[PDB]
Amino acid sequence: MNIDLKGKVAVVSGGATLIGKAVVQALVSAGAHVAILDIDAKGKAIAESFNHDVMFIQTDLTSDAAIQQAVADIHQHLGEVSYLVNLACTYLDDGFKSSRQDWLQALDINLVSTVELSRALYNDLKKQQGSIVNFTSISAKVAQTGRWLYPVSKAAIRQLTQSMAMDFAADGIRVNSVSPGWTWSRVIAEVSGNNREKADSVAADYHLLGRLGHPEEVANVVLFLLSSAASFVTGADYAVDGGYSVMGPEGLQPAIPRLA
Amino acid sequence: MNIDLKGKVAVVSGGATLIGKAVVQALVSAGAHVAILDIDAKGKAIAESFNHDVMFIQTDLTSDAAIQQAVADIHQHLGEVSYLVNLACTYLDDGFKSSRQDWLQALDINLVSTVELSRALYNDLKKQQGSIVNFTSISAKVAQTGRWLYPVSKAAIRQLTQSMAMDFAADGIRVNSVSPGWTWSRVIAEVSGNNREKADSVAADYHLLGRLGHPEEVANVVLFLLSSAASFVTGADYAVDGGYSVMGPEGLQPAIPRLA
Amino acid sequence: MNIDLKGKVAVVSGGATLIGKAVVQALVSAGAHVAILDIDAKGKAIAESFNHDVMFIQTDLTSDAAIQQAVADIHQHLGEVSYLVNLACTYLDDGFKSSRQDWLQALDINLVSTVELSRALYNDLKKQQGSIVNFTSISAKVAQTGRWLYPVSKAAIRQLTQSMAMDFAADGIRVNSVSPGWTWSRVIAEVSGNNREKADSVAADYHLLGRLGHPEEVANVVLFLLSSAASFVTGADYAVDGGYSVMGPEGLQPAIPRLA
Amino acid sequence: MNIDLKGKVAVVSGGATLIGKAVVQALVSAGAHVAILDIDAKGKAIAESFNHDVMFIQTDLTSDAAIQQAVADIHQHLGEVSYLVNLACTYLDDGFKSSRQDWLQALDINLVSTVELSRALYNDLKKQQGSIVNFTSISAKVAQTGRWLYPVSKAAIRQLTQSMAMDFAADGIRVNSVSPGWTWSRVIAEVSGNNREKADSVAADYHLLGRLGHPEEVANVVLFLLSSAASFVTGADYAVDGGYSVMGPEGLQPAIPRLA
Repeated sequence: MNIDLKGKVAVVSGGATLIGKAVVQALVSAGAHVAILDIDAKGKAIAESFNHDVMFIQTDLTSDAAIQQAVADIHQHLGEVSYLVNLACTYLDDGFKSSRQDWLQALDINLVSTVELSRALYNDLKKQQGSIVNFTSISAKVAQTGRWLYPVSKAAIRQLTQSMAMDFAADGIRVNSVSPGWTWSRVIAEVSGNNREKADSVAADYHLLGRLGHPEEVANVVLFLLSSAASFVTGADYAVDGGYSVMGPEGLQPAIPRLA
Repeated sequence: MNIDLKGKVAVVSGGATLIGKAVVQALVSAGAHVAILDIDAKGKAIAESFNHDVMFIQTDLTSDAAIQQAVADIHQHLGEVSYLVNLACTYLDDGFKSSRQDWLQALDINLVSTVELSRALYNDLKKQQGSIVNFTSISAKVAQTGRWLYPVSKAAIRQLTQSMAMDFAADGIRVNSVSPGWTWSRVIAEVSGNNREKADSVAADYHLLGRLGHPEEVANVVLFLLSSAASFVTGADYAVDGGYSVMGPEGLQPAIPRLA
Repeated sequence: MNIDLKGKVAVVSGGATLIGKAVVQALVSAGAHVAILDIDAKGKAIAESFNHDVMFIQTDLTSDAAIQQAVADIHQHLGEVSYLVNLACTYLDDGFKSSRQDWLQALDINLVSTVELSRALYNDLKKQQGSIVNFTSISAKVAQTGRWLYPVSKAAIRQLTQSMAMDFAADGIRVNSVSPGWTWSRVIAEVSGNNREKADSVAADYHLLGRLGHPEEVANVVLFLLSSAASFVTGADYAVDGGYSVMGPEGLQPAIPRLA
Repeated sequence: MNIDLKGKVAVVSGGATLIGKAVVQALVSAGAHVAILDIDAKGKAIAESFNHDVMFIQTDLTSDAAIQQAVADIHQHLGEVSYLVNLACTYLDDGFKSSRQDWLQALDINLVSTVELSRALYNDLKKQQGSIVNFTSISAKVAQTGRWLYPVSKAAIRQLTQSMAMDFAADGIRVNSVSPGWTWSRVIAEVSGNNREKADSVAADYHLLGRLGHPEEVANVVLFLLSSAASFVTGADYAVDGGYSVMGPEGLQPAIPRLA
């Protein structure tokens, strides 16, 4: 995976997550400069890890003014943007117990802000004829007990990816989505006791490949779709879930024998 | 389609539309008492045609107080609710031009309000072990130039229908969705000059059956899902689109010959 | 579910199964005459159960001559056909171990014969402007360990339903598919020891409604799609799986807590 | 797209097509040795252009003996196989007019032969822990007037890809599918008069990116899935259709204004 994006500028919302950092590292390795937009303060340490190749701009993407200031800062230090990876999300989700206020807050963060960040960067993507990668999930294709806000948000991102692709094609902009499964996480690393081999064995029941996915494995699909190798890929959903989405409630274990 | 729902009470949000009116008539014909919830005043005339079996309650479903008051009125005049048909929607939609405020307004009406209305009626549906029918569209499965808010909202309804089905199954409540195509509407009647055969001639290009759908044809599918005949149907999306969703950009005309 | 199909003639392939008999009973109750085409000899006892309302014709649907003779017999005793329910299938399936010969045999029975039976009856369905119901499964939407031939066959039936719908619409024929989950079976009844409550509890892990589906519940969806109430439904897949297809490998039980 | 597959051996059925040729070049450029299997003699000229790195073996994949002989020749000249790209297909397709014999012939070539070729190479892929790429189409997700056999065959390939992924995962083999749209082909070049801009002008109505896809653009997606960058991708369908599959019968043009 030795893609060349020398001189290009990329924007990565929600870059403080393990997936985010892997996407940032993948872009830097390809020669691109990256601007990390996030509300989490740990993004600053990630940006400093790459020195002048990556910049961190703490941004509340629900604030239109914060987005305009972030794009102004990107223009001042880095330049015109070619790639946008919308990875920002909230895990505010209590299913039926979540309130109307929680719903609108989660939708604003997970969905509406993706439109505003794309709009603030549109003239850049139009001039650069760039590409956009949004993030769906296996939760956008299936129901999970007790989780409403994030699955519905991700199912909405999936449709937004298609409508953006259609209405952005005239300007030469490609828009796709990436659908990962269970990926090694900061939250999983803490609840597991930083025990990967046990967390992998728990995940084996839901992934044909028998483990959690690595952030790097997700980042590879993001870079491919951003690169010109995917020059005829737009509006598509690229699954990187180790086979999660090919299975149903029976999993990968036989079910008929239980009847006897 | 001679189902018996005598004595059962149904609630139909967005009942002032042609679809709503057909669903109301279908339920009344089946012996049910109906409460019409809508922000449009044309619902008042619809309820009066059925005398004491149908009630109209002008309701802004984005107002929690309005929902509580609407359920209180249903309790006083009709009683415990068995069926909820979530048909309320807004067509506030300017594609990419729609603002952040427009996004949240459309999501509040189309999606979040469905949750609050379901929550206010949940104890009724649980005691009656009723069924819920949400409304998706052909727009939830495909992209349409210049239309973002309504397609994305309906794509979100599809996932909400699945998560509602899962978390409501334990209480014996079935939740499904209906996906219609181009159906004869008030808006089509005005742009058409109340010319149905002319509007049918345009829609033939997008429906295998060569016309717009009738509101009654949609209501038939709604009534089936509400009835006990659909007793093993939950979490499903039932298409009533005259073949719209089996086609792609080529339509129903050959395309290869055009290359010669 | 009190549909009126008085005087109409229906054809039910594979009518010897429990689903088949329920579909036959549903049609008779609606006033239709039914011809059961099947290779199983137990269909004769089913036909005699309805006396002159149902006729049995032992037919090897892989034999073109057998199909022509069956349609000739239907014309002699019953008349012009209005409804065709393609329920015939084989469970010849050993996954990767199944041979090329097994593959072509299963595809011929499950898929190709559906085309020939439809072709032999086409002029009837064209004159009567009838409807066709094919049978998919939850296995057409998901992978099941050790089962290749039947899932692939059913996934192919799903596409065939769409292509038939498109190319049959000009003649006023509607074509749809029905996708059931685990339904109480002859095979399940024997391996379970005719113990339904235990078989239901095993199936609860894969169906939101917590049991196997009843053949009658599947038959209701078949009759609806055949009837004129579904007059704007063509090319659609109507799920009657109790919520099986909304779930993934996590089922309906929490999965995050296992990580701790 | 600078992947290193030095020393690895790949097999490409149906390698005489433009897609096949692009996939062969992509693999050779990545350092792999390639065996071209095809019934078309034009594959012989393709292999000779790469000298000793690419081999051509004229093979009727419906003949079990031909497959065993083809694997024997691969073993003698190149060695153990790591990658299998199932691209062989037939366009024998007359829609409803196709006969039972035509159906089984098309299914044998398009679908069943993929199983036999995979079975003959399985021990290689298991020892090498390789990956398999099957070919679906935009025709597997939508109906096209007058075309049954190829759309249904490809819809069956999609499910086979999922069941292969599940039952091959235990052995470390990844299986995915690629779904292209209208791609520049030999057949299009002949009806087009070898006029690409004219063929592009027709395809713009069905692809958001306004042209036919290049064979290389499809090959890029095939190469990614074969490579270790897709190490958490199994059982997925990767669309490379220029936005074809996000559209419905309305295409990318507004349709509501037509009603006025």
